[PDB]
Amino acid sequence: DIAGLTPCSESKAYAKLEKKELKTLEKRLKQYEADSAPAVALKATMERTKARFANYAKAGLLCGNDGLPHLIADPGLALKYGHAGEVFIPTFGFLYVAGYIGYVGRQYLIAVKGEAKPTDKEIIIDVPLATKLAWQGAGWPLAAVQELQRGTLLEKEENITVSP
Amino acid sequence: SWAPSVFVPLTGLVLPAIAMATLFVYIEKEAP
Amino acid sequence: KLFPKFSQGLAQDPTTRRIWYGLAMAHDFESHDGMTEENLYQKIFASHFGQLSIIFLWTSGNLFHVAWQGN
Amino acid sequence: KKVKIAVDRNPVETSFEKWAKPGHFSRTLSKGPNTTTWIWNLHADAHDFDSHTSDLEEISRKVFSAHFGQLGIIFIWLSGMYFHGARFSNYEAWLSDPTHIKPSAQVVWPIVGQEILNGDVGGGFQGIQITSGFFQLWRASGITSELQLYTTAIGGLVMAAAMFFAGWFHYHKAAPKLEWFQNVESMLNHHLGGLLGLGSLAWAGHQIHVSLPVNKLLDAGVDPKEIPLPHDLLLNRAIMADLYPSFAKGIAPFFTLNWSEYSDFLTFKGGLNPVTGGLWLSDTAHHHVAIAVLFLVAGHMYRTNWGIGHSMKEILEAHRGPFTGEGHVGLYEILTTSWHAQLAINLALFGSLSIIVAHHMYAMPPYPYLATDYGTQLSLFTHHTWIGGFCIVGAGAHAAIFMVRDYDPTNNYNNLLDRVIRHRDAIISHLNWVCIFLGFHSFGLYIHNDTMSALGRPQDMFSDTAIQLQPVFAQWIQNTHFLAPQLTAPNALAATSLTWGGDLVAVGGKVAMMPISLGTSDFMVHHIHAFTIHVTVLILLKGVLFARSSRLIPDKANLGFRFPCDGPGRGGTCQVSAWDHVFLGLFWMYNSLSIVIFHFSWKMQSDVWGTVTASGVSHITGGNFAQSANTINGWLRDFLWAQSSQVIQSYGSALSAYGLIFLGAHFVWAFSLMFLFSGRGYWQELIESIVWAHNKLKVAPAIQPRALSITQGRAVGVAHYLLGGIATTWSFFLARIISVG
Amino acid sequence: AHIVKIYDTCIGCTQCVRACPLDVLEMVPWDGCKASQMASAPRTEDCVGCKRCETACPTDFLSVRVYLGSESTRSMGLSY
Amino acid sequence: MKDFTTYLSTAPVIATIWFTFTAGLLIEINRYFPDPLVFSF
Amino acid sequence: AWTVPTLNPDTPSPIFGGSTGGLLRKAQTEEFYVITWEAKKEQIFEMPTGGAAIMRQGPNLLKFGKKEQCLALTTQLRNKFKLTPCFYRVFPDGKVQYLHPADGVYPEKVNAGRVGANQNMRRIGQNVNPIKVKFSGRMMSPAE
Amino acid sequence: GWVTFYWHWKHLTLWQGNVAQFDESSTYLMGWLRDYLWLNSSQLINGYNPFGMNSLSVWAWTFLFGHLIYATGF
Ligand code: CLA
Ligand code: CLA
Ligand code: CLA
Ligand SMILES: CC1=C(C/C=C(\C)CCC[C@H](C)CCC[C@H](C)CCCC(C)C)C(=O)c2ccccc2C1=O
Ligand code: SF4
Ligand code: SF4
Repeated sequence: DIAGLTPCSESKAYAKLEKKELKTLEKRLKQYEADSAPAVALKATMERTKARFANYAKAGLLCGNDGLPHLIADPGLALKYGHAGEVFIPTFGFLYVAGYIGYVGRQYLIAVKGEAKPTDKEIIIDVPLATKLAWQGAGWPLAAVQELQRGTLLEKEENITVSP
Repeated sequence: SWAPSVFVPLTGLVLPAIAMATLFVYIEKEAP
Repeated sequence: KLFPKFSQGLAQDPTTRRIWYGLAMAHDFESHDGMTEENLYQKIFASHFGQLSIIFLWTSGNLFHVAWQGN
Repeated sequence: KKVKIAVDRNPVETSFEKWAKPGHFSRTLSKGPNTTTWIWNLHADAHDFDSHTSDLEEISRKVFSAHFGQLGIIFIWLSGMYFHGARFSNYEAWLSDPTHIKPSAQVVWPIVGQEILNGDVGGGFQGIQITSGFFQLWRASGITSELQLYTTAIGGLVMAAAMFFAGWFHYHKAAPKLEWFQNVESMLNHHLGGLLGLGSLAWAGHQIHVSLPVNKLLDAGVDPKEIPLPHDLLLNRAIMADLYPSFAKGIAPFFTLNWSEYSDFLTFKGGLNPVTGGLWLSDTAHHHVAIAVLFLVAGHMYRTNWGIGHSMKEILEAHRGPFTGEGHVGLYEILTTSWHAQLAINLALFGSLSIIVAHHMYAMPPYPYLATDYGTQLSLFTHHTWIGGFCIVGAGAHAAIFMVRDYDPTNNYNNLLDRVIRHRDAIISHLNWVCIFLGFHSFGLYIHNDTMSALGRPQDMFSDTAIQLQPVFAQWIQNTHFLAPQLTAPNALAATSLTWGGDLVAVGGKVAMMPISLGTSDFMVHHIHAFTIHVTVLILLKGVLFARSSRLIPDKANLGFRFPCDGPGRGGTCQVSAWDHVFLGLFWMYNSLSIVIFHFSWKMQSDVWGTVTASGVSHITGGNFAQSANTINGWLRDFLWAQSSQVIQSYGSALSAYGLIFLGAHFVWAFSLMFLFSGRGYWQELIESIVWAHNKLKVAPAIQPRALSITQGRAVGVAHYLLGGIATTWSFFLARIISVG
Repeated sequence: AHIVKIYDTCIGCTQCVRACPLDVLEMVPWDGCKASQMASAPRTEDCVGCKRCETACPTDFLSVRVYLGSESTRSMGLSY
Repeated sequence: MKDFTTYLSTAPVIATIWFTFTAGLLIEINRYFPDPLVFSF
Repeated sequence: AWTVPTLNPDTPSPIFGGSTGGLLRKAQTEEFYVITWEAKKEQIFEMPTGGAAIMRQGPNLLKFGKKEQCLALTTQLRNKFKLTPCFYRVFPDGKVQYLHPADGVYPEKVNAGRVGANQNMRRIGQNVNPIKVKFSGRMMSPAE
Repeated sequence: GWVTFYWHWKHLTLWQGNVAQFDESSTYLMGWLRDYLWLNSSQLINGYNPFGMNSLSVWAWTFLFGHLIYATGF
């Protein structure tokens, strides 16, 4: 109960929706022989379904009046009430990989600018240079702040403009 | 009570027929 | 030949876009032929009187049709 | 020998060295990128072989091996459909009950919840219900086992490898010379004789010896593992004489010309098999026999190496009259020295074939348990009309490519083509008139019915209970084709289809085919079709005839086939090329064929399809085509709104992917309107403003970002428009008809 | 009529005149480039404004420059 | 096969190998770790 | 030597069966444009109005409604056929106007004596702002 | 159009009473398509039919009339 909400292990619409999905799977299962190949896949779907409900109720997700889990996207209401794995932990688990790709592509461009003709190594990617920059880009925030402290991250007004 | 049976054909069939005529004649006038 | 009285270049247009651009750059007063800044401001002032009179005529029509054909 | 094999040994060395160099085919693209327009010109000019080189021999070699590439891809595709029919299907179950088991041949992997798409198709099986009609083909061929499907899938892989090896051989190792390709008389004799004639003779052999006895034992009612295998039907004449008692006389009635004794298994029944709702396979057997004899006669027409036969240049140069100048002189030399002029005619007649196939496979359903599978019927009609309409627009495109590139005024003086160019203004003006006439007198009938139904005046509408517009001519043709077994085809036991009149064939409680009444709404929609087909002809033929010049631009042929414009001058000259005319004809082919497939999907659901109880048969939509298609609001309510009520609530079911694509193709369609409405000088400046941001953070690419070209952005817009509209209608049709059909 | 002006960035490579579909442009003697020649627009009454001249100008920020003005029966490119 | 390896290093071939790699990594993850809505432990 | 040739309609037309792309009422009321060229041999050329005509040996005369049609015909006669054509301008009151090679020399070659109209002795980036040309009587570009 | 779709549908579900019918359906675009556009355009398109007409027929006509101008714009 952060903003009119309720834990999903407490709310009854969540359990009613679990029983609704298991009821649809059960009346779907009632047509087949108990050991046939469709019935095995239907019971495996039931097992994945029940494991999904158990692990959404276990992590302390907040349900609403609809019986559906919600995501508190504010630190200080996620850190204080234990919901940092909703948004606040994957908002850095994403940005590590985002700045990773943005650093690997940056360094692949800068390490191919100073050649004979760079464009041929942009349609035909130099794979050993690409995999070297793929592995050694693991510490990208480190190298990014060390590049920002120089001023070698930005370029000055050598850039191309029109008519200011 | 006879106003919607008279003003509506004038405004839609008669006064636009003036406007389809007099505002069209003004278009192709030869400039002196 | 006559209808864009404001545009002598549109008036010499033998095609049918003379009509369409006489209707469309009629209120672009700054691009009119012989336009000065004083006549610009004077036409804008008269235009604002025309817009105010249309707004009041429209509201009076709303009032009259509600008073006459309404409940 | 004038007609002889003539090749060149080892013309092109087989090496991966030119795979390393993209753009090797083009003189301009071989220097590499400096600009992102390069990589779109790489894929756009990839197969335009006529612009790579000027040597017609090299062009013909490239287009002859590219056809082996397409054939290898089609054999991979067919072999995959046989393999997915073998290993992932309920076809074994479907053969025992082909009325309560849905044909399924695609199973998904249970990962992200997509295993809900493995619906309960029946037969102890879960998968996606297919609608491509392969199971009805396989019953009509006499398959009866997934072992035969697996082995013809292996044969399809072998034949795909044969096609890929053949293209490699006839391009790299022993490639034919130019005057090999210019033997069109030999190509027509071999294709009418060997492809069409011997192929239908061979399919006649398979139908006589394999599919007639197997399907007769299926229709009598025999388990498919109890049926004799077809090699036991070849070797044992006693089983074939048990099934058809004139196999005991052997091939003696064929050579004594006592062919009437073969009337046990070559028939002229007509109508439908009432056991299964398809055509009689004895009737299709005699069909392919007669087709085989006809095309083997037709393939001995043209002169190749002996003095007998016709030569097509002498056929063309003789047919000339007083009205048409020099007549057909010069048409042989432009249909032998231009591949685009061939591809125009072939795409035209082949796309007309697809539509004739689509109209001839609903009314005369050729497969067992095809007609009561309503989803297969709807998807086959829709598929083949779309393939036909695309091929007709490609005909209109490649005719104009011939006009721009390969047309020569020296070779064409006062022949037919020159005299058509010299009255193109009369042609396009009269077609403009007839398009405007058809537009008013077809769509204004719908606007009239909208207005009268909205003004509380239903008596003044155009309907059957109002001002009637009866299709007297099509109704007269229906009467004559229903009375054709009386005196104009006296050896027909029934009419050639059930649409002309009579009773209904009912299979499994569902109507296979019943007679189709043609009323006022049928009149109005056939004239909607005539209108939209004439407008598509107007646009495509205006692009062909004005491909080289007009009164607007007299030197349009110097600008090319595919150019955006000739600037803002002389009023504006946007979209003046022939490419832009086939661009605008693609929208009208979409417009026409969407109404064609809507008219099919609502005429069939209203007046043909539905369950029968032998108690006054109740159709699917209750019989509201003639009663409610008078109005645009009737097509809105009772067709789009009413029948979208199964694609919109398909979530949580096996049809839910059709619920997703119906949204997604509503996306892509509207996404196309970003490309169709906007223009390049916006997006190039937006790319400048973000190239600045990539310059500021040292991440400007060396291949410089450009906006798409003008005729590239038009191509992207029309491609996304067609994809998003056709896939919307795809998902709508299939989610409607799998559920309620 | 349209306004066709040229500028002194002309290198005299006479490509606008060959690109012109209406003979608006012609080459005039001049002494500001190596080719000793510069274009001219004496016949802007016949110009339609189709801008083929400034698809053919090689100089960055084009030396020929068409400004779409009033439209006569020749500027609209009419056979009627 | 040096030219074959330069062909394998072109833009669409690297795109269709790397997208199958990053597809069939996430697909094996969602097989062995079903339904990750929230970062658990 | 060269001084402004004149025209007679006595010179023949190339053999052409007539198209629907020919002249209109603008030819009879406003103006129409005629083209002359001397051909060396009889050969087939594409009309700018659609269709193929065969030119005959000696002088030819062909009439059009646009200057672009006549210059397109000159463009394909000078390139494909290496001929030297010239077209004029005819008004309905009989007044004829020499239009193509004014000085005889084709305009892509310097004749040393033609005058440079519509030239700006300044760079195109050195145009004034549109605020400086505002209220110039008519609407006006900064290139003037 | 987005702000007025959102205003109209949250107020239709408010005026009908079932705000949960909005809260469960407005989270996904199919719920916007079938619970707002498909659902509330029943009595609109039934303004006229072959059975008769009612007072919404002038809005049934204009709804098609607006569909006709829009496409003509294309
Ligand atoms: C009776 C002989 C015969 C037969 C059956 C064919 C059949 C075919 N020709 Mg063809 N052709 C022939 C003689 C023949 N040709 C002659 C004599 C010439 C020279 C004048 C040509 C010149 C020619 C050209 C230029 C082209 C064709 C193409 C085609 C294909 C059309 C596509 C189609 O319908 O796929 C139907 C598919 C099948 C029938 C699958 C079965 C495949 C069989 C086994 C191969 C075809 C039979 C083959 C000719 C026999 C030779 C065997 C080989 C070992 C020598 C088709 C396979 C086009 C094509 O697609 O090329 C690949 C094409 O571009 N032909
Ligand atoms: C037998 C069929 C056939 C054949 C052989 C050709 C052959 C040719 N056409 Mg043609 N054409 C055809 C049918 C055919 N066409 C049809 C049916 C149409 C109507 C749509 C056209 C319309 C057409 C135009 C308008 C033009 C050509 C051009 C060309 C030439 C070059 C094509 C090229 O390099 O594309 C290379 C391949 C591509 C660019 C890929 C196209 C991708 C498509 C558009 C997207 C759809 C793909 C898929 C179905 C959608 C789902 C994909 C999924 C990932 C979402 C070549 C001579 C061009 C030409 O001659 O230039 C002068 C040209 O401008 N054709
Ligand atoms: C719903 C949208 C719509 C409509 C109505 C039209 C209408 C038309 N298009 Mg068009 N078009 C459209 C969308 C549309 N287009 C789109 C989206 C594209 C994009 C690719 C094109 C591309 C296109 C091309 C490329 C061509 C056309 C052509 C035509 C004309 C053929 C029909 C005709 O003449 O019949 C008559 C007119 C109608 C059916 C329109 C409705 C009129 C109703 C029925 C009655 C009239 C109203 C009535 C008198 C009341 C008047 C009230 C009063 C106050 C004025 C017509 C002007 C063709 C053309 O002009 O040549 C013939 C042509 O070549 N269109
Ligand atoms: C959006 C738009 C653009 C901009 C579209 C840009 C130019 C292309 C869109 C991006 C393409 C898809 C390239 C992005 C993908 C690259 C290949 C990089 C791939 C990187 C990884 C995914 C491998 C136009 O250029 C345009 C031109 C004319 C009329 C309308 C429009 C128009 O509407
Ligand atoms: S517009 Fe450009 S191209 Fe057309 S004529 Fe005038 S200058 Fe020559
Ligand atoms: S503009 Fe370009 S082309 Fe025209 S003259 Fe100056 S340089 Fe030569």
